[PDB]
Amino acid sequence: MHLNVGLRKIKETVDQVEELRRVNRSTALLKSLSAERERWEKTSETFKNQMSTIAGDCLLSAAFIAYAGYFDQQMRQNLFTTWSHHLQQANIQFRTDIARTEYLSNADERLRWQASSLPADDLCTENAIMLKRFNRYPLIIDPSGQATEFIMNEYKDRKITRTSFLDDAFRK
Amino acid sequence: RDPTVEFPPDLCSRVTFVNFTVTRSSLQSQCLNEVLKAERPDVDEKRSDLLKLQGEFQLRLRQLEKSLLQALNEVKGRILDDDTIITTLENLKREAAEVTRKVEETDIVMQEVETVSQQYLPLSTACSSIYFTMESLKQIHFLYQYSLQFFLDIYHNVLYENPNLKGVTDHTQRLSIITKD
Repeated sequence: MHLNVGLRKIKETVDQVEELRRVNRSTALLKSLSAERERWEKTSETFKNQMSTIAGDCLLSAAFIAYAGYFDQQMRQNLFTTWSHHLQQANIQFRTDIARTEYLSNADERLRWQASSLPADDLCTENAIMLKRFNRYPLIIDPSGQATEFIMNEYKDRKITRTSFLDDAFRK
Repeated sequence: RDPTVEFPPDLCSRVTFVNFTVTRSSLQSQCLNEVLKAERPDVDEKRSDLLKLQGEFQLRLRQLEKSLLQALNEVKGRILDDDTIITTLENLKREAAEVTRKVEETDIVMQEVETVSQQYLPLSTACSSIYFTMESLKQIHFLYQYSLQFFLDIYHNVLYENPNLKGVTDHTQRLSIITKD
């Protein structure tokens, strides 16, 4: 909507220039504004391009968040590849250059995770993304123990508490 | 904490899983990133600039775009020649060319940063094999129980606080010394 308002704003500037012409200074202004509109239309072309490809990226990302939560890196990659191949078969435009670790995460959140002692592995990045965004309460399977440290560091400001099922004070 | 536990189907339905077990590829990539950030700090900053050409340079491009947009949104001086947005157009073209040349620099990353990754690639595979030898070491004796945090402690004590790296600055010699240590 912002881009389209600006798109008609360019035509308003064109109207102002036309009123001015009704002359070489205004002519130079007109031609450079035409180059400005050239930039506008190339931006809108690629911008409608990601409009066309937004659906497939969201589909793949959602399928990856909901599923693939137990499988290892190899099997997650295999499922993503099969999904992408099927989407290619169905002529559904999904952008490929993006990493699933980058679409669903922001730079500020990634930096906070790094400050929260998150191992820089991309698998751990996917796990962090899934922990951030979920519909069912996650079940963390961490034999290493790094995930617990990451959760405590991330949610320290909210005063996250540690407790175990064996503890009787769990219910309280 | 148990990674091999089996859960009833109801539990698998009510909750989503976030697997954190370390695999050969997982440890490989983790240690690759660890040595990338620890070693070649200038080239680590180069990889940080690889991240910056997406999170800042593209960000600067888009923010200068929107700043130009708002500046020409003012529409001050009706009739009068106030379309001096042209300098911001020149800056926008410079920013776009910078982002495209940064994409070309990422193409060079398919040549140079990938070289930094593959030079440490044998180290990552070797140390992953080391850790899983340590894990498989628990079979021959009940006392040979080593955690991943321990192996990461050795990894840090080798990368950092290493007396053998104080007098060495060349990347290849540092890599040989770091593998030996």
